[PDB]
Amino acid sequence: GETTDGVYRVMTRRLLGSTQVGVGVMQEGVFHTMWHVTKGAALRSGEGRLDPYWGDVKQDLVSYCGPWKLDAAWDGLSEVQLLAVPPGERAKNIQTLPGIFKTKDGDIGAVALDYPAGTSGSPILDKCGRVIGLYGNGVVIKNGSYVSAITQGKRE
Amino acid sequence: DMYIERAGDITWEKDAEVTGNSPRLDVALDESGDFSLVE
Ligand SMILES: NS(=O)(=O)c1ccc2ncsc2c1
Repeated sequence: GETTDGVYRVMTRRLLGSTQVGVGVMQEGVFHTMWHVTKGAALRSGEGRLDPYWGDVKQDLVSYCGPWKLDAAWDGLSEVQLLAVPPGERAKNIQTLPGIFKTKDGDIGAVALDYPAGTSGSPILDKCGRVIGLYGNGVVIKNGSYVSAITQGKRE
Repeated sequence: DMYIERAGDITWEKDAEVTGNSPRLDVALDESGDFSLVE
């Protein structure tokens, strides 16, 4: 199967035609995505198979073939880029200054960008090209617009 | 049955389209991983 680093679409043929349910990042031989995209199911890459290695519904993250490898964090000051991969559309970088999700357990970066549900798992990057988190888990604020957390895992 | 297809490299694009605001929101996270607004 294809194991080259980069961004990948998560597809399914169970519904009508081929549908894009999400996006993920392949880094250091490990595929990283959001839990709600795959629900922890096995994945296919050509003739190869990827099995879930670690996952957590509350964090809304899952890794395949090995432990979570992404550890870069937003610095709290600089603009970032969502590397949006929309269903049936070419990958595109959108630059933005993240807002903040204030929680009882600390603050998290948030990106106010609106994309179809099948874009969940698209990486959010810093100026060095490092993945600081995945797009796709957030909230709908007054007016109907979407704001996603910058969801990052822990590297053991 | 789910499959993956490569979509590109992960690189920063100089002169990318700049959009989106920076809202500061009070949110709560439940055990199901769902975010919600606090008031
Ligand atoms: N099911 S969900 O709440 O994770 C969701 C909903 C809308 C949406 N819009 C862009 S990414 C995305 C994800």
